[PDB]
Amino acid sequence: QPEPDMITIFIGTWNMGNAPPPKKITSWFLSKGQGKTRDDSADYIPHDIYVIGTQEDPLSEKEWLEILKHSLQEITSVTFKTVAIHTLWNIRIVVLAKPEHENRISHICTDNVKTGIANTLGNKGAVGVSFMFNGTSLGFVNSHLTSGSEKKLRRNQNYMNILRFLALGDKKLSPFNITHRFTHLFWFGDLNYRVDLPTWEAETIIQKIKQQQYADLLSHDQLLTERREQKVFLHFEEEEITFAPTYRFERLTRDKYAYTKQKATGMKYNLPSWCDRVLWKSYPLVHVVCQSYGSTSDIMTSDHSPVFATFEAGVTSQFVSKNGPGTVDSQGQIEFLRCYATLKTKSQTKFYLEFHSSCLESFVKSQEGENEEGSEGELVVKFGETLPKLKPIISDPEYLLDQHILISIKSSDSDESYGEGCIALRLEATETQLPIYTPLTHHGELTGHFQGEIKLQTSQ
Ligand SMILES: C[C@@H](Oc1ccc(Cl)cc1)C(N)=O
Repeated sequence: QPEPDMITIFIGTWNMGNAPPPKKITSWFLSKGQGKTRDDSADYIPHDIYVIGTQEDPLSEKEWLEILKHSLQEITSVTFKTVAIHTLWNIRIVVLAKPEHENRISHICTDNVKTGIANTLGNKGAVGVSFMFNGTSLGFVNSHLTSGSEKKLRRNQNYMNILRFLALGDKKLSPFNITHRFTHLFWFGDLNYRVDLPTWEAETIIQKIKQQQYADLLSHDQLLTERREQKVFLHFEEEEITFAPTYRFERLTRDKYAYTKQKATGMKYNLPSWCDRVLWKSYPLVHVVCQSYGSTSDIMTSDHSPVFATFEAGVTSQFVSKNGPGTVDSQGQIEFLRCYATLKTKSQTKFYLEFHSSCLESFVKSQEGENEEGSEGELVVKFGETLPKLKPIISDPEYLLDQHILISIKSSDSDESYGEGCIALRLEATETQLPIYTPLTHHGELTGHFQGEIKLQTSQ
C-alpha cells in the first residue's frame, strides 16, 4: 500500500452563537452552499483530514465529537479517528482523520493562547493542533479574535500574541514561531474583521449582497486591507471570497442580516461582514491548492454561517536509506555562497545564522557575519563564502529536493533571533550555484531579507 504524495484537508470554521447545531450539518463537510463549492461527483470521497474550528461552541467535546463523526460516517461510510480535540472556553478545534492514516500521524501537539489583559482576558484567543503526517508537518490554528468594527488594531495584536505564544510543532525549532514550524499552516476562525463602511450604508450593503455584487464590499474588508498594508497575516494566502458575508444573520433564516445596534450588541452595529475566514501559509514550492472556499446556506442555528475550505496539500514519505537517518550521507551537501542578510534593526551587535532542517542531524550555527552600512541606512550582514557546509542525513535527490532550510539570524550579544525565514531545496539544478531568497520576520513582522546563492549536491 503506497505512501501518498498528496492529501486533501477539510477546514471548517463556525461561530455557533452559543446554540446547538441543527440535526443535519452535512452541507458543511461537503463544501455545498455559496462561493467556491465542491463538485457533486466528489460527495462520497472522504478528505484525508478534517479540521473543525468552532467559536461560541456550547457543546461538550463528547457531544460535538458524536455529531461530527456521525456526520462524516453518513457522508462517506468511513468511521473517522480522532487525532486531537482542544477547547479554550468556547473555542474548539477537532482533528479527524481516515483510519488508514492512524500510523502516518505522530507528534500530536495541542495548545491555546488567551488574548487580552484584565477586561479583555476571558473569552477570546486561539486553540491549535500540530502533527506529522509521514514526513510533512501540519499546523492548524482556530482563533476567535476581538469583535467590533472599530477594533481591527486589537485583532492584529491578538494575531501577533497567538503566533508568538502558541506552542505547537518541534520545540527544537526554538527561534521559530508557528509561522515557520510547518510545511503547511492553516489559520482560520472567527477573525472578526468587518466591512468598514458607514453605518448609514447598511441597507445599501444588504442590496449589494442580494445582487451577489461583493467587489465594493471586499474593497472595504478590514482583513484584506490590513493584509495589503502588511499589518497582519504577512506571507499568508486566502482564496478569493465569492460567498455572501457570513455575519450577522437573524437565526433560523438566511434571508435577513441583523445589523442594527441593540442592548445585546453593546449598542454596536454589526454591518454584514466576512468574520469567518480560512488562510494558510505553506513552505516555498510545496504543492497547496485551495479546491473550495465557501459558506453553507442551510445551517441557520447561529448568527454566523459555517465556512468551509478544502485543500490539496503535498506530503512526503518518512524516508529511510542505508545511511541516514542515524548518520550523514557524504554524497549530499548544501553550500551557501555570496550570502548576506539585510536587517531593519538600528542596533549594532554582531550576528550569526542558525540553519534548522529535518534533513540535518541537528541545527548548524555559522560564524559571525561582517556588518556593513547599506546605501539607504540599512544594516547588511555579509556571510560571503564563510557559511558552513550543511551535511544532510540522506543524499537521495527524491528526498533532499523536497526539504527546506529554516534560517534564523541571531545577535551574538543576546542570542535572540532578529529574523526568521525559509529556503526551499526544490532547485532548478543540482551542483549549480542558484539564487536563493527569503524575507525575514520576527513575531511575524518583516525585519529584513536573506539572499545569496545555494549549491546543492545530491547522489545523482
Ligand atoms: C499519535 C497518537 O494518536 C493518534 C494517532 C493517529 C490518529 Cl488517526 C489518531 C490518534 C497516539 N498513538 O496516541
